[PDB]
Amino acid sequence: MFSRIRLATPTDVPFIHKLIHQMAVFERLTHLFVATESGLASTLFNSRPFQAVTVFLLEISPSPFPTPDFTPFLETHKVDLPIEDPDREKFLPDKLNDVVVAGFVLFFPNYPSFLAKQGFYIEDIFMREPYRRKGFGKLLLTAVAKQAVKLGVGRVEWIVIDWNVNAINFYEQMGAQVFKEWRLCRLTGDALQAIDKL
Amino acid sequence: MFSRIRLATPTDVPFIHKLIHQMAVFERLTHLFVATESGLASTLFNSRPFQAVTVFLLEISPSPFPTPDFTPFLETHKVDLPIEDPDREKFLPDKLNDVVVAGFVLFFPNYPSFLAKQGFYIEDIFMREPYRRKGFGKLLLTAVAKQAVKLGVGRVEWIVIDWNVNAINFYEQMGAQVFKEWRLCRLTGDALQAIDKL
Ligand SMILES: CC(=O)SCCNC(=O)CCNC(=O)[C@H](O)C(C)(C)COP(=O)(O)OP(=O)(O)OC[C@H]1O[C@@H](n2cnc3c(N)ncnc32)[C@H](O)[C@@H]1OP(=O)(O)O
Ligand SMILES: CC(=O)SCCNC(=O)CCNC(=O)[C@H](O)C(C)(C)COP(=O)(O)OP(=O)(O)OC[C@H]1O[C@@H](n2cnc3c(N)ncnc32)[C@H](O)[C@@H]1OP(=O)(O)O
Ligand SMILES: [Ca+2]
Ligand SMILES: [Ca+2]
Ligand SMILES: [Ca+2]
Repeated sequence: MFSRIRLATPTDVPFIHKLIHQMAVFERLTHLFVATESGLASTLFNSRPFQAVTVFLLEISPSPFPTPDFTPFLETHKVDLPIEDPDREKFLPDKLNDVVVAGFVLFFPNYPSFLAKQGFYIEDIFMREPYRRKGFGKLLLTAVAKQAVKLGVGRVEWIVIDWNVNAINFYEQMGAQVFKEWRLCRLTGDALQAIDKL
Repeated sequence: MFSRIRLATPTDVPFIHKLIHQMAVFERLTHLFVATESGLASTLFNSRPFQAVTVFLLEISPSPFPTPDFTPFLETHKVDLPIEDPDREKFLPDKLNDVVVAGFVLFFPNYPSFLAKQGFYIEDIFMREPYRRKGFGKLLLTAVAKQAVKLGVGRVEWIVIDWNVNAINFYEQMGAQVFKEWRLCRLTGDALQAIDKL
């Protein structure tokens, strides 16, 4: 079984939208979800890949995939027993070919200022449920890491909520340092508007 | 006293460099500090202000300051006592004017994907020690917030380490939500290089 990691283009926004929604449901944050296709198309592609928000999609096929600062990551391995994907038809870029979008990673440049250089921050990493625990999720993280090297990015960072012990353990196994003694701070859209009123 | 918040340009790199170093010393992370003037100049200005890494400087004068997309935030207040700055001469953009760089805030676009829209992430906010607890630090945070509104950015976020009770309390008082149940994750430059091999 074969996989491909590629940059997302505007025609992928339906898939991104659906993946983000699935993530919100999984994380119990559906009430915060206001994203739309028009919204995503309106904001995801205002800069070059890797200059700002950037998305890799991971696609799977039983067949080999046929062939700017980027070439798609190809990889192949075995899976023990057959995948059962109820949402398969919702994740088909081209309805002819047996290529399914199984997950994504959404990231952007951050700036660890002690290094005086850009890093990458991973906002989202998500494998659809039928495709978890088969070695695909590590390919997504590895893709971001390898890309970072290719562009001389110094560091890759993200956060995780401590109820998500499975993701914590995944990250540990991937060789990530995990620092619990940080707190996430936020001025919401409403907090900002209130501050603006001064 | 009079204050001004403005965008940093390349000629400010010495001040930024020194402020970052002061922050590293304060945070007990000097061993991670590898930033140089050439490094900062090489990375801080490869994109338009607000498209990527962006820096505001806060400057203070006993005299009023000189009369697209950004205009400097001016403000005037009173200080209970005269300020004693031992490093004054290291933070003078011009030398003609009695204008001193007292702090900065370094931030960039993030992407809260449930909003399908950019936010701002504040990496660093720092007032030099002579200038703390006099109402200047809030002007820095307010500048980022007001700018976010002006550009229709949805959210402003950052993290804080839980030994830093003073900063935690500052943020709370500024109306920020503070979520302790998150952990910071990191693949270092060495972790990446290791992932790149094999
Ligand atoms: C909240 C935030 O800000 S960040 C986190 C965002 N949310 C998430 O990522 C969780 C969403 N739910 C999911 O299940 C995620 O899609 C995933 C990525 C964790 C799914 O798992 P995958 O990534 O496919 O795991 P993958 O198989 O690549 O794991 C790589 C290897 O690490 C190891 N590993 C995986 N999970 C674990 C675990 N829980 N404990 C220990 N080792 C593990 C295994 O050796 C695995 O190889 P395997 O295929 O033989 O199991
Ligand atoms: C994202 C990051 O970089 S996080 C970690 C680094 N950030 C830091 O803030 C730590 C660096 N060390 C410092 O001392 C910082 O320069 C600062 C920002 C805390 C300096 O303080 P300032 O920001 O100048 O404080 P400022 O005078 O603006 O305070 C504004 C209001 O906030 C509140 N406040 C300020 N400090 C505190 C405090 N220690 N406890 C409670 N409330 C406070 C008060 O209401 C204050 O008004 P008041 O003094 O009349 O009560
Ligand atoms: Ca996320
Ligand atoms: Ca910082
Ligand atoms: Ca924590």
